[PDB]
Amino acid sequence: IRVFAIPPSFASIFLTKSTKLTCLVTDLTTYDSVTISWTRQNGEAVKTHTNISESHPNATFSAVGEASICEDDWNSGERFTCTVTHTDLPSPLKQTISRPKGVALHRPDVYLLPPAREQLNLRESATITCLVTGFSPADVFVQWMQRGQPLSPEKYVTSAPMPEPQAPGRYFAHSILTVSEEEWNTGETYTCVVAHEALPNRVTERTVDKSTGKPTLYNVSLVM
Amino acid sequence: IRVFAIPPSFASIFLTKSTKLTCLVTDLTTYDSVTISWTRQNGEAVKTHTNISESHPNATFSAVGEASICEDDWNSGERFTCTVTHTDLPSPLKQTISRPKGVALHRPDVYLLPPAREQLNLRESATITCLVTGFSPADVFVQWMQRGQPLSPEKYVTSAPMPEPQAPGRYFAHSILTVSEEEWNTGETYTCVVAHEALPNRVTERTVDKSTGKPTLYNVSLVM
Amino acid sequence: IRVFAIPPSFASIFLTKSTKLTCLVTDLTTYDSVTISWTRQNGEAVKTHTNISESHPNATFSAVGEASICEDDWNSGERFTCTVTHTDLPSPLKQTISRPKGVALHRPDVYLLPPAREQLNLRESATITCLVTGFSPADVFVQWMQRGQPLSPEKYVTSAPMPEPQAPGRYFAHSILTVSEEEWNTGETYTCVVAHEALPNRVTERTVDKSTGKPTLYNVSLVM
Amino acid sequence: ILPEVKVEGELGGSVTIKCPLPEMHVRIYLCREMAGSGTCGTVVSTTNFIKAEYKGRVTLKQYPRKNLFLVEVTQLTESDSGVYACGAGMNTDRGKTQKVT
Amino acid sequence: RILPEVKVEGELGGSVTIKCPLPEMHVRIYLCREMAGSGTCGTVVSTTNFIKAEYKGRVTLKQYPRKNLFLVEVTQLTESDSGVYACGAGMNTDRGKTQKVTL
Ligand SMILES: CC(=O)N[C@@H]1[C@@H](O)[C@H](O)[C@@H](CO)O[C@H]1O
Ligand SMILES: *[C@@H]1O[C@H](CO)[C@@H](O)[C@H](O)[C@H]1NC(C)=O
Ligand SMILES: *[C@@H]1O[C@H](CO)[C@@H](O)[C@H](O)[C@H]1NC(C)=O
Repeated sequence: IRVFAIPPSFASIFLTKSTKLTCLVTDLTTYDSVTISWTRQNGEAVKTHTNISESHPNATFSAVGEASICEDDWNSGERFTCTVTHTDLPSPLKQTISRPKGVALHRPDVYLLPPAREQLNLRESATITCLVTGFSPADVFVQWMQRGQPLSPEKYVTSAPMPEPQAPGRYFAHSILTVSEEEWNTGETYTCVVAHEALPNRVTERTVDKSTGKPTLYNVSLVM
Repeated sequence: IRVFAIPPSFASIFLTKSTKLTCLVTDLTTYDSVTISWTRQNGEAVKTHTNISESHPNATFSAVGEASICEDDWNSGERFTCTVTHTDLPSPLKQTISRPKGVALHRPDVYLLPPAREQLNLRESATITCLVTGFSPADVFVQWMQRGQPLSPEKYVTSAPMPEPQAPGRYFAHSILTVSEEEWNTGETYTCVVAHEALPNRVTERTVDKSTGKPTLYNVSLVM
Repeated sequence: IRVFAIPPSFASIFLTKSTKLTCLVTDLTTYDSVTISWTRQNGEAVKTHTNISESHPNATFSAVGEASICEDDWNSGERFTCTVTHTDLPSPLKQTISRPKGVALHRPDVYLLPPAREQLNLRESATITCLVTGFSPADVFVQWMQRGQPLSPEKYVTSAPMPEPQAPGRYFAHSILTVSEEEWNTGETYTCVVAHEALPNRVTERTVDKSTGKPTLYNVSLVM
Repeated sequence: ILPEVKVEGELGGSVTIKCPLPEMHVRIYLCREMAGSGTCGTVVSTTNFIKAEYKGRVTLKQYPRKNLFLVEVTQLTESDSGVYACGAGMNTDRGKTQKVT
Repeated sequence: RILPEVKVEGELGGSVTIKCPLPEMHVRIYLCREMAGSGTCGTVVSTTNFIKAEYKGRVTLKQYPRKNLFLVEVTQLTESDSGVYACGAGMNTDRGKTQKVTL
């Protein structure tokens, strides 16, 4: 008899270019007339849901509620009221959702580590690992592009941000891309794209290939 | 006899991080009562010209039509009507702008050309070039950066777009950032960051170093 | 009815070596023998008409005439007074124009930057860029001279001069020539020819090919 | 893989070659190897480049459902059957996928 | 450098089965595929759950501990100019190859 609400994540803001607000119904009976009201904190109702979902087999009845505003309107710290009233949940619903001001703001450092030589010696799939250090807002969107076009999200597996031990406020996250060994040995792009608020252009890139790790093996001098 | 409008550019959109719906009429009369109604195509007049300038018909509107709309579909999406009644106009001059939609979206191709050898030999200065060729809708926004620090716009100046010869629709642009030769001879990242609508996630940078052409595997030197 | 004065440009006085004062009339329809009267300051320069057309798409074509004087006369700085007499205009008149004097002369510095390695990697086309800096009668005429003589003007594109970042008076321009990769790869010299006032004898030539970057003394080749 | 599919031959005939289209929206091209340079040279690409010798005589076509990039040489002025190469990516030389003499 | 050449000529309809020797020291195995002039055999299948893209779905592995053999079967076996399909054990792939196999 409780309906959760989710504030949008910066990943979704970058992905869809537009801020979206959602309430998900949970633990209700199966019904059809469930309706949801999305309003701003000032009281003016924003555009409400469209094409609400159907019931849930696991008795956790779920419905779709959508509120669409730009990135700036959500950036304005606009609290929204989420109201649900129907027979299944007779009590009126009210929700308070915000974005935690007072946070720190550091630029993430993105280091792109090539696979270990042991991985290549297996001649099996090798893991490249964008390691994204010290970013305080703890909301980052790591992505991978090969040949200029992003790869499928199934191929790589970025982790959830965790605090960095040396500095409390800062965090870190790692993204692993498992790609074929033959693909790695043939000079590839393999770029890692990190999207974060503290970044100047809000998006940064790094590139690694077989050539980056190759050191200068010959120092020819030509004394004369 | 129409109300000129200055649509925000993707350069203005990216630098400002917001849209500034503007119908300050280049070439009109501003005697008095020149109301700008920043109406939407649905007839909802949202925020109109707030902070509008003075009543001066210097063969143009001194008074502004500028506002602050919301980008996402509030720059793109639909169109925005500006209905201007004058103190001498029974029929208010009206105009809607859909940010000239309908163009062909191409991704820019960015090449960083390092300073010429003769320029380095003169040792007076050096000019790094950021050639941006192949774009579709012609409105790119180029900035330079150094180790993640956005360089001041004073020391780099970028040409406006101009019809590529081989490809009719595509455009090209030059952003040259002029350093110091003693800055170039020591390693400095000097990244070029291009913000364009058609790029993957609208941004892509490419850096150049004094050691960017040198073959890596062998450090040939001449001792005399 | 509308009087226009088009002064000779340095490009014209370079290409034809004969300066060509231009005056034009607009807002009038083409009756017959369309022209603009011609005089110099002393009135001796009475010349003949050219560019006869029946009518504009709106049947109000601008009458065209031309006059010729010695090339050094325009650079002399004296005012030249061309009359304006045509059958359509109600009352003849005269206008005077001259080269704007008192304008610092700085020698152009010309550099040729070969296409980036990535552009050659695409193996589609390659842009050789002629960068002209530090010139300020705000005029430059750049053309491309390969294999002895002149390439078609469609191939190269020269940007309008744009005021430099550091040096206030001194400007710059860029002229890109787009040629297929195989000629570059082959070896082909492409000259760039900056005709300008502040130049010692008005013309400067520069040459770049595939072998300019390579060092001549040492030749280190890595073999597998 | 060297499935040179077409050594077809006519002064005015048209040869159509099917080409592997990976679909990750990468630039896909028809390339031609040159003996003197030793490096393959682009003749057709998703980027609108048409080689000097083949101006207007070659066309490209896309089928995502069939995953086919067809290259059509409509007038074979019987110039040298080259060892042509399908490839993808922004590196023409090393990005080749298949050969098609 | 033992060199069985199975040479199953079924082409599209063939289903090649090759039995390579097996140490039985619980070490991982692999079926190398000498990659086009690299020299580094790429693994088609192994004790590790990796199967190549090209040989996916059709390549299967079966064990014979008592017979000291590992049987790799390419069921579909659709033509792909088969080079030395070495089978070998060990964490290292190119060095650990034992039996070459030509198809
Ligand atoms: C002349 C030359 O190229 N040799 C250098 C030398 O200057 C340097 O001190 C040392 C270690 O960096 O060995 C070589 O790399
Ligand atoms: C070789 O390496 C040294 C290391 O300090 C460096 O100073 C030198 O510039 C290098 N040689 C060249 C030609 O750059
Ligand atoms: C210079 O080096 C290149 C590297 O491949 C080589 O091909 C060329 O022959 C060398 N020049 C001379 C004159 O041998």
